[PDB]
Formats: sequence, structure tokens, C-alpha cells
Amino acid sequence: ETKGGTVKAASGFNATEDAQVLRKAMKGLGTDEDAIIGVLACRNTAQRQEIRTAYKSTIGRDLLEDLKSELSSNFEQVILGMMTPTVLYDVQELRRAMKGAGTDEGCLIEILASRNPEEIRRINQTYQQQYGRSLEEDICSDTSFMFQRVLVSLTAGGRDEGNYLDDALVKQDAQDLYEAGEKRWGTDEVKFLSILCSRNRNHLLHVFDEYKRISQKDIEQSIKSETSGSFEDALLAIVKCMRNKPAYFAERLYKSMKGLGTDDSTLIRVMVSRAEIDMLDIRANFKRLYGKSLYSFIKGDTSGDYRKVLLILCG
Amino acid sequence: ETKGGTVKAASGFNATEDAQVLRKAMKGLGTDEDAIIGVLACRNTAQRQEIRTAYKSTIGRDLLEDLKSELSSNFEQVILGMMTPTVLYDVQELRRAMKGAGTDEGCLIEILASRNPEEIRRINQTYQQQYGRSLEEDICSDTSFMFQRVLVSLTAGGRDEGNYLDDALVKQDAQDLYEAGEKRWGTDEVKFLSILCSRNRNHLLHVFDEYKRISQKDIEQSIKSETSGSFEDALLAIVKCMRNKPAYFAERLYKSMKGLGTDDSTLIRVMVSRAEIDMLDIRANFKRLYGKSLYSFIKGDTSGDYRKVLLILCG
Ligand code: NA
Ligand code: NA
Ligand code: NA
Ligand code: NA
Repeated sequence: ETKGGTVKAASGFNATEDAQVLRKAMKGLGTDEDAIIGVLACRNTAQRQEIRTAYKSTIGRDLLEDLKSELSSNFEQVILGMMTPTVLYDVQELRRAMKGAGTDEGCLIEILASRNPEEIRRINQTYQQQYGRSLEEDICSDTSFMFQRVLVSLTAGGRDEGNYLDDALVKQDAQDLYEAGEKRWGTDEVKFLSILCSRNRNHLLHVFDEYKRISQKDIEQSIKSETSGSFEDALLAIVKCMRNKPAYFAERLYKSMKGLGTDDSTLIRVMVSRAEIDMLDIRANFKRLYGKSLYSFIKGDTSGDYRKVLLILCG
Repeated sequence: ETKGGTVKAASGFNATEDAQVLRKAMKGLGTDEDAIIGVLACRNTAQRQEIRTAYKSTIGRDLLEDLKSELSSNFEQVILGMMTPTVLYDVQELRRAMKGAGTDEGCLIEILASRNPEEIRRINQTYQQQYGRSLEEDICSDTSFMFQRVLVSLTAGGRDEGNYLDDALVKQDAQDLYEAGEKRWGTDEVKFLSILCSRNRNHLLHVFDEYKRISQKDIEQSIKSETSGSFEDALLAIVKCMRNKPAYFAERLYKSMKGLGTDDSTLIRVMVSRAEIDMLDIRANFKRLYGKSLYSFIKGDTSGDYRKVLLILCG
């Protein structure tokens, strides 16, 4: 296959025996990590929830608690992320990004620029239920000025939906972005915020093309020269997710691994969250952009059982 | 007229009185820029040298020094470029392109792809005499890998000259370019370098046509997809100068002015260096390519005495 996810529903699914295999893998000194991977990375997220249920009822134990106790470090993080329902995983990642003194702005941007409208609503509902604060409120206490405004707009949605295309308004929006940045002293960043957070995807694709026609620059090139900081990063992520969301994630993956070190938090979250959606597309775009396979990047930059499970999520 | 240069030798040429007019234009507070333009833009480069001689002997002053002291910014640059002998102007532009930490690769390409063999030899001789380094040596210290190799080949000449046309070798060169790029994994860039820097103009025109016949793509289209960076830009400039040098300069002019900003360095160098050679052809090709006049581009993108003198060089 060449598009869609890498992890699919397993055939012959037997949740009671999967639970047995996982218990045997952990019981006693030592762990059979290959069995844990060979079951869980070959079940989709829905099926992993059925295994959690069957493990409680037939093992009389808590599968997430046992996995947490038995596994450590990056391997634990991937397996626990894989075990978590989609909405709650995003909720937990947003909370972790804001918990305590720091802020993981890159995570906030990645999730809030890339999730679809219904996903965003579910995240808001579950975050508030779980923590007793709204996501918007936590974003406002962790961010300021224009960056706060873009993230709050992304949480509120309200972007025009659907695809109707008014050629005259496309032209005026492109002219207005040109006049708000490149053509003027300073940048009217509210105009950037307004157009990029309010227009529907189809309109914006047409605005980007027109912007290039009238300025000789890609809109990303003008966002980079005209804005800075986390606000710039947020605008770029919105543009990239509009143009080609799999290539946005391919870039996140490349930047998490290229050069010194690995940003494991980002590598893990992207691999877990996109495995069932568009990982095949992400792979194809990664190879197009970087002329190396995603598989070979993971293989070359990680090790151990962590590596083995990421390579299966990659396919 | 419709071909050749825009600036011609003036009739009634009186170098002593031209020198007087230029001195009066500058003497004292203020400058009569219209008189400076009205003399110098209406004399050819040879005649401007006779005015320099007459200014020393009858004014007892140095005309280039006075013009430098009195004029500023882009207007100064055009007037001083106009005052400089052809070979030395190219020499000074190549030196400026490499002086200090940066490199103006676009200037290196523009001059070295477009000048004729005897011009290139004169540039090499004068550059070494003036600076005590060879042009080749400075190009090698400022450029690397295949880009260095193409620029050094252009400086050495040695391209086959004349026009004899062997149909069988035309065919084999087109096949070899196809097999060295589009038909294969990777690109054999030495083969591109070899054919584009070694064959004579007439042969190459026949190779380009054949390349299109066998690949369905223009050679520029394959150079763009198969090569990158300054090496790509160099190959394209060589192809364009072989096909139609006035259209090459028309394109340089368009790109210097279209969209945000103006690349004054390129605009000035092209207007000064081509005024007496092929500016009428450049104008005709600019209009064909871009469906606007060159005059109207200059008028719309520059101002002041700078604009007035460029509009006269344009005709
Ligand atoms: Na925080
Ligand atoms: Na600006
Ligand atoms: Na240099
Ligand atoms: Na190739």
C-alpha cells in the first residue's frame, strides 16, 4: 500500500489470549518485550482497548499499570502512548506541554495546528473534564501576545469550513498579506492571524498561490522574514498543515532526529498519533523531502525495544 | 532602430567643452545632474574616455574623483560604471563579487557565461595585472565542487569554436545528456559540464533541439530537475546565452525588478554593460517574454536621477 495508516485492525483477534500473552510476558523477573510488541503493535487502538478490558476481567490486573511498572524510558512511553485512546492521548500531551514551570510550545503548535475540528472539540471537552480547567485557560496562562491569540483561535475553531471559492476574495487576501508584511514597515500580524485562522483550507490554498504570483515569494518565506518566535512557528505549521499535513509531520520527524540528539518526545508522539491515520503518506513525503527513508532515520537514530516498536509503527 | 546598442558615438563631439560643462555642473554647492546625464549618457564609452583626458588637461582635475565626491548611491554607481572602460568594468565587478566574506555568485555567472572569448581573455589579463591574483585563483577560493569547475572552465575558454556540425555527434551528445540525468538514478554532472562547456554554440543549439525530441523536455527543464544550486544556475545561464543572449539579459533585468525590492547592483551592471552592445535586442526580447516594456519596468521601479539615466541607457 501507499496511502493511509500502517497499523490496521488485526484478523483472528482474540483479546483474552492477547491478555494472557501480555501477562506471561511480564510475570516474574524479566520481560518478553518482543511478545509485548508483537501483540500490541499489531492491534489498532480500538483493539488495544478491548485487550485492556479482557486483561482486567481474565487476568484480574490493570494492563496499563503493569506496563508502566515493567517498562522504562522511551520504550515505556511509546507503549503507553499506543495503549491510550486517541483523544485522551492528545489531552495528556497538551497537559504535559503546560504542566509546571516550562511550556512545550512546539507540542502545542503541532497538535493544535494539525488536528481536525471535531478532534479539537473532543480535546477541549476531555481536557476540561479531566483537569477542571479549560484548555484555552491553560494556553492563556502559558503563552502571551500574538502566540496566545493564534493558539486560542485554533482551540475555538470557527475557521470557515467547506471549500467555496471566491476568486476576488482570494486576490484581496493575497494583496492584504503582501501589504501587511513585505510591502510595509513592520508587520500587521493581526491580518496574518485573521486570514490564516479564519479562511477555509481550499481558499487558503488559492491565496498561497496568488501570494507567490504577486510577491515572487512563497508565503512561508514571508512569514519567516516578517514574523518571529513561536508566533512564526505557529503560522508556518498552519500553512504546512493546510498544504500537506503528511509533509508537516514528515518535517517534524526529520527535525526530531537530524543532527545531534533526538527529540524523543516529538518522535514518539508523532509516530503514535499518526500510525493509524497517514503514516504511509508521511513516509512517502519524508522520502520526497529528504531523499532517505523514514524507516532508515528511525533505525539509525534509536536503539533497543524502543527502536523495534517505532520501526513497526513506521511499517 | 530595432537591433544593436542604444548608446552611439555623438556627432559634434567637443571633449573640452564637455569637460567644461561637467566641471560647471559640479563646482560649488549643489550639482546639475541633468547636465551630467545629458552629456555622459549621450557619449559612448570611448568618447567618455576622451572627456576624462580633456578634463584633466583643461580643468586640471580628475573627473572620476569629482563624480565620486559629488554623486551618491545608485546614481553614482551608474555614472561611475558608464565612465569605466569595458574590460576594467567587468574586472571591477568580478572583484567586487568576491571581495571580503561573501560571494556574489549571480554576478560571477552573469559575466562569465555571457562574455565572448576575447573579452574573457582581456578580463583575465586585466584582473591579474590589477590585483596580483588570477581570476581563476579567486574563483577557486570563493567557490567549490561542480560550481567551481564550471566557472573555471568558462575562464579558461577552450570551448570548441566555430560552427561545424556533425549530426551524429549531436545525436550522441543529446542521448548522453538524457542518459546522464533523466534516464538514470542521480546525475552525472561531469557530463553536463563537459558538453555544455566544451561544444561550440552551433552544435549545442542542435543538441538542445535533439534533446527535446528524445526526452519530451527542454534541456532547461532537465537541468532544473537534475541539478541544483549555483551549478544549476550556471548551466542555465550557459544554455540561455547560447540560445539568445539578449533574452538572457532581459531575464536578468526582469528578475532584478519583479516583485518586492530591486536588485540595483544587477540592474545597473546589466544596463551599463549592454547599452552599447545589444540593448535594443534586450528590449525587444523583454517585451516578448514579459508583455511589458523594459522602459516601463525601470520607470516604475526606480526614481530620481538614477531613474533618468537608466531610462536613457534603455532608450
Ligand atoms: Na507551564
Ligand atoms: Na514589513
Ligand atoms: Na569572498
Ligand atoms: Na537522474
